[PDB]
Formats: sequence, structure tokens, C-alpha cells
Amino acid sequence: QQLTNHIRDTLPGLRNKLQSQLLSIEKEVEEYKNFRPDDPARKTKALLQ
Amino acid sequence: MVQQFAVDFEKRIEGSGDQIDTYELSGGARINRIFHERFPFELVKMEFDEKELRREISYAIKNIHGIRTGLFTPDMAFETIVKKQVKKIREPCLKCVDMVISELISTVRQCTKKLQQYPRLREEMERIVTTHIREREGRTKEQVMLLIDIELAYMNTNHEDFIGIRKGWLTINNIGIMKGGSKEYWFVLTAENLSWYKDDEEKEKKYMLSVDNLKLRDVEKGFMSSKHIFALFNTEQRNVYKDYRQLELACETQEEVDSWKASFLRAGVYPEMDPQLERQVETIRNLVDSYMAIVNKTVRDLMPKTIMHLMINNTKEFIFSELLANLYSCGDQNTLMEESAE
Repeated sequence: QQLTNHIRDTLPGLRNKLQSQLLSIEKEVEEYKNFRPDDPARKTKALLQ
Repeated sequence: MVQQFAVDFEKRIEGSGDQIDTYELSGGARINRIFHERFPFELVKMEFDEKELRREISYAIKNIHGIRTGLFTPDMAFETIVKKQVKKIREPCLKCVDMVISELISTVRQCTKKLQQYPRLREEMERIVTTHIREREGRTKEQVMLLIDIELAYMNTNHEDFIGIRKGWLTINNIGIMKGGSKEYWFVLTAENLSWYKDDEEKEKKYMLSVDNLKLRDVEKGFMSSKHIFALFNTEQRNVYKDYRQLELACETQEEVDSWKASFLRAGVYPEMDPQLERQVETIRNLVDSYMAIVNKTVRDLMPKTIMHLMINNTKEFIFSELLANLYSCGDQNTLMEESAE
């Protein structure tokens, strides 16, 4: 019972770490997931930036 | 044009660059520094009648002591007055946010309608920016509320609170026959004691008197009627410690006499419950003012910082990084960038 209580008590720490990593990465994968080689608009946006 | 818009907006609101409008206006988003120096006005537009504050404090004490006899002023009599005063500033903070949003919308319009000849483009580039501004209105208001709510959550008396009232010159007209004449001196009246000085350095400390157990009266016209006169007299002892014929004191006007009397009344003196409660009420009133000065100071400082972080900087980041991505998403990209007849 103590081993089970310990293993469950650490879940909140792991959940916050994974949630933090998704928030940091999300801003860029949102754009990478929409990559298409045939996209003159993507090229134009990069040029302006 | 997108490049020119982003650059023009940033110059106008930050104030950087050349070609500044040195003559015509105080304008171009430098108006916002007025709100940050106008919001300090709304925080003092509010007023209260002190008699309502005294009544409210009195019921606060009696309602904290439910049945018990009171020895010391309860702390909750302080906390529940401060919480009630702080709730009042929710409104002016929201007015400040709304005024700032209004100026951002006006500035976006100047940088858009006046510089672009293409139809439809000046609509998309105005619509998108004002939509983004409105969403930040939402996030900004939540943060302001979670700041005032924090001011209520805990009372901190460590930094600048009053850590544990009237001044002017008076002349004594009736001097003992061994000296004669009249003596002009510096008088300091506090809520606790009276102190006599020879000058405004307040170094001599020649006389000290208690405020308690003294009485005030007017004087009969047995004198050359050139000054207004009152008397501070004692009925519990034959002398006012160091006495000068019941300390008859002349003033230039009756209004000065009445202001003095009012100051004595504030200090605890009675006119020509009462023993215990009135002293407790005055202690709380003073402590409340000293703490509210700190609350107001902190609010004036943090509000413009909250707005800059949450509304202004995110708008600039949007203009530089996202604006073009959204214009490609509007309409059908066929009627956009179609020349007007002119």
C-alpha cells in the first residue's frame, strides 16, 4: 500500500512537466504541421521576416 | 505596404525615429502617457463623508464584540474597513483600460485610412488589428481583477504603515503682573498633548499639557475688543498646571478660533461610549488613511505596467509576426489588392 501511495503521489509533478513542454513547443509546431512544399505564401512570409 | 504599416505603427506609438511632429500636436499615442497621468486623477475623484466612515467603524466594533466586553480595539475592525474601501477602486481601473483601448484604435485608424489607396486592404488591415486588440482587452481585465483581489487577501503592516494635528502661532494676552505684556509663541496641538515652543524649530519644549479633562469656553467683553478670544480652563484642578489666568488665547478671526476648537474636538476634547469608543474610532480612522495611501500608491504604479505587458507589447508582436499570415487567409485573394478608380 505504501508503494502504491508513493507512485501515485508523483503524478502531479510529471503532468506539469509535460504540460510545460507542450506549451513551449506548441507555438512552432502549429506552423510546422502546416508545411507544404508548394506554398508561395510560406516563402513570401519568410522573405518579409 | 505591410512593411510600411508595421514600421509606421511602431514609430507612432514608441516615439522612435525622425520626422516627429514637433509643432502640431502632443499626440500620436503620447496621449497614453496622459492617461497614466490622468488615472491618478480618477483615484481621487472619489470622496466619502467622514460621518459615514465614523458610523460604519462604530458598528464594525460593536459587531465584532458579539457579547463580550472589549478591552482592546479588534484587528478585524481595521481589516473590514480596508476591504470595503479597496473594493471601490474596481471601477476606475476598468475605465483606464477602456480609455487606453480607445486610443489604440484611433492610432491604428490614422496609420491605416490615411496612407492606403487600395480599397479593401485598409479594411482587412483595420479589422484584423482591432479584433486582436479586443481579445487582449479580455485578458487584461482578468489580470486587473486578480490584482485587486490580491490587495484584499492579506493586510501587510510591515513596510510603511504608521509603525507604533494642528500647528500655529498663538499669543497669550493675560500675563502675570510680575511680567506683564503679552507672549507670542509657537503652539503645536496633537491628538494627545499640547506643546509650547518659542519658534518653529520646536526645540524649546517649554510647556506640555494633556488634551484630556480640559474644557473650552468663550470670554466676556471686558477687554479692548480688537481680537477674538477663547479660554482653555480646568474644573478638576484649580490650575491648568502652569496657569495664565485660565489660558485665555486670542486669535485674529472667529474662524481661526473655530478651526482650533474643531482640532481639539478631533483630538478627543468634548464640546462645552464617549470615553472609550471615540478614542478607538480615531485610532482606526488614522490607521485606515495611512494604509490606503499605500494601496493607492501601489495601484498607480502597477496598472500601467500591467497594460504595457498584456496589451501593447502583444499587439506589436502580432503586427510584426502574424499580420501577413492573416491577410492571406481573408476573402479569396482575388479581390484583395484591386486598384480603386482614382
